[PDB]
Amino acid sequence: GKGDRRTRRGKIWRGTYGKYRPRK
Amino acid sequence: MLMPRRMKYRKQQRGRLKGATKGGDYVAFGDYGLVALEPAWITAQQIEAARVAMVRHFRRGGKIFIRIFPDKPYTKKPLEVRMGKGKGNVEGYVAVVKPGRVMFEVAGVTEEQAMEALRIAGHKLPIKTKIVRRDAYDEAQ
Amino acid sequence: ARKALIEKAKRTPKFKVRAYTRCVRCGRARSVYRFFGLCRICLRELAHKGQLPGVRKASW
Amino acid sequence: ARIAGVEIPRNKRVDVALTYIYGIGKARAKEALEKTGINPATRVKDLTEAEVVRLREYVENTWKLEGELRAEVAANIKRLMDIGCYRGLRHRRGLPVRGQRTRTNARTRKGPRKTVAGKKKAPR
RNA sequence: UCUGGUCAGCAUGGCCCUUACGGCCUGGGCGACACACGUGCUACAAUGCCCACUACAAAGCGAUGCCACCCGGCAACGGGGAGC
RNA sequence: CGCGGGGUGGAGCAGCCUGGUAGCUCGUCGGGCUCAUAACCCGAAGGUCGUCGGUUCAAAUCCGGCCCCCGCAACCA
RNA sequence: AAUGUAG
Repeated sequence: GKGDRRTRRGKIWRGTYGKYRPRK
Repeated sequence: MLMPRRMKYRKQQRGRLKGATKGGDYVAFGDYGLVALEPAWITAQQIEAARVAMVRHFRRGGKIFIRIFPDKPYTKKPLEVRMGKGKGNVEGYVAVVKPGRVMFEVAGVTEEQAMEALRIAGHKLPIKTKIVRRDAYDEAQ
Repeated sequence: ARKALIEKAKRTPKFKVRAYTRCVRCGRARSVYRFFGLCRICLRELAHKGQLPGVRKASW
Repeated sequence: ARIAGVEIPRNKRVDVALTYIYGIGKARAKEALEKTGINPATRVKDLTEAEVVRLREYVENTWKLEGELRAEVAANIKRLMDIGCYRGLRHRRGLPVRGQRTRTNARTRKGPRKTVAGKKKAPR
């Protein structure tokens, strides 16, 4: 959830991007 | 004070004193002995007293070897009581001593100090004593 | 340690990281708006004297 | 279905089953399924004896893996008993090694609360 | 009203330090940890969780700045580079 | 000396005639309630069973030995 | 359903 840094919502809540949240 | 750590039995019969010493009759350790000239029970308090005097004399000096050990219990009924009603309570302990037993022994000392020390001790003992050397006490081959 | 501080903040020697902000009226270092250059007290006190152009009491 | 030593998944979709290995998570899983070319929606229940060997080939050979992976990290924590780095301690006192607030939490590295206290204030 | 808070934002009566209670710097500390309390965040799951596709906001903010868009990289980010 | 009783968490008492589970009340600690302190509520901690042996597979318990504390008896003369 | 140190 809102802290699983390996996820959609994990990056969202943190406000950063990576593999698990592709930058555009 | 000076007693066994355990005994098989707490009280024991008085018995007797046939002559001789059986053993413990020759020197073996130190270079001067105090020997018994009469049988007796010697009490721990006497042994100790003598021993202390020995040391006190050649204060903290040589070595001492106490060759009798009070294993025998010494009973005594309460004061003022009449006869019967079992054996008495144990008051102390004795060492059975018989003529020619080498009770003490000393090492690392002058003959003068030794001679004297022992004499002194002989006084604390309730029997007659003699001083000894290291003669034909060498039971070897 | 006030005065010597406000004077050390003036000059920009040594490693640009250290070039921190410092209130202009007040000796202040914490809670200074880069825009005004002023402490949050400093600010609010001037505001009230009109001495800040176009700067008004908000109300929405 | 005993790929890694004491480890055996079954009757679950293989994709996450492989998670049930120390040294294997969602990543090293998917990575291996394309390379073995097997549908992960399929269960450990059902597959060729060839599929099985094909999978254990790729995995056990590539990386490691319970046992000597587990045994490896330990020797690294062990080596921080050199002359004794900062990360060496914290391992020595079982405290957070990664720069944190001990004053409050840390309970994950510290076994539940040893309340133990007897502090005083005014009687008279 | 609370001899409420603030002399440590600043001001200020007095007291006190004036090769130091001033001043310069390196390094540390303020981040310590057997514990306890406050304000909080994330959860314990199926009215859920995950992955692919697709919509509808407002209020702000931006030049030794926000970065379109291309390219390297799993990605953080790093090269190029249009507009402001 | 002569008999008989006791010794267990910090206090006061169970458990021992009927070996295998140390229980209870108060108190202590941590958290609640109060502006605060009692009272009350929640949850914990704490005993080498005076002591050394013996029996038993196993001893607070059964068996002795020493160390303490309390109770009775000491009459006919 | 007790209590609240001196000035």
